[PDB]
Amino acid sequence: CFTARMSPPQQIC
Amino acid sequence: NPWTEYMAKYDIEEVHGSGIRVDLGEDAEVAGTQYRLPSGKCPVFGKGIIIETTFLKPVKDGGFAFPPTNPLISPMTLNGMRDFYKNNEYVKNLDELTLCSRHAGNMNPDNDKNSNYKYPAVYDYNDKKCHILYIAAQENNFCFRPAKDKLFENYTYLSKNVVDNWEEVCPRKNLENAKFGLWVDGNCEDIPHVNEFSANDLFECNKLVFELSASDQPKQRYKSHGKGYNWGNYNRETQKCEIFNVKPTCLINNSSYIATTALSHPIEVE
Repeated sequence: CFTARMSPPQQIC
Repeated sequence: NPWTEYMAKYDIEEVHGSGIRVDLGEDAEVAGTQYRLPSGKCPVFGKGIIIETTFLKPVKDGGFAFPPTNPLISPMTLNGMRDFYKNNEYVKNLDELTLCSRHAGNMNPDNDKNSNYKYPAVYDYNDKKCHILYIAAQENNFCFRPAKDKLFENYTYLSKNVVDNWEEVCPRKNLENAKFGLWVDGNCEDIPHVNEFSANDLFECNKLVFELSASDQPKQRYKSHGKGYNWGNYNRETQKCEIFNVKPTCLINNSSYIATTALSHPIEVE
């Protein structure tokens, strides 16, 4: 899993 | 010096500022541990990683690239990226290389706290795909090494720091009928000392320059900061790759020569 730094922040797994 | 503005992009120490063969010019902390990571400001045209499985496969049965995700953010096409960031005006119109770099830098491995670690990436001009590299390692002599190769000619190695105006300030094309020189008292003089390597064509000369270029890791305190044998004068008639490690400050018109750099594309000329 990763976390988007730019808006919108979200979790990509 | 009338060549000052034109020759700016060939001050690789200034415009790139990191290793080329092996780019590990910065450090970043991930959950209490410092890691080395690429930080070159220029794209490296034709650079890939040879595994001795290709390195663009998702991370011995895997490669260096990001594992599959939901949604799939790697690999992602150029149109896929522009659609993904269609609401972000600061991103959606970036060139393919910078956009790929920013896309890779958008993925934070530290899901607990915001960190500085940003993955490198490879943009493939062949199918217009951005591959986010999960593995930032570039040489281990599971052994592997960085190289320019015919198979890699459309690959482009991108660090997190690739500037959005690389087209203006970074090398890409090789200079046909031109020879790198040093401007002295109103005249462009030859590079006083060069290291001559034999090369069959321009590709092999560019390949050799890359092998000898700035590297942030010894083959087989480590930071080059762009310093190294980054330039080459290829005499196509004598088939000599004249390699040197000081920045050129002018051009000499000579139909026997093609001016190349370790960052430059191994084929394209202008």
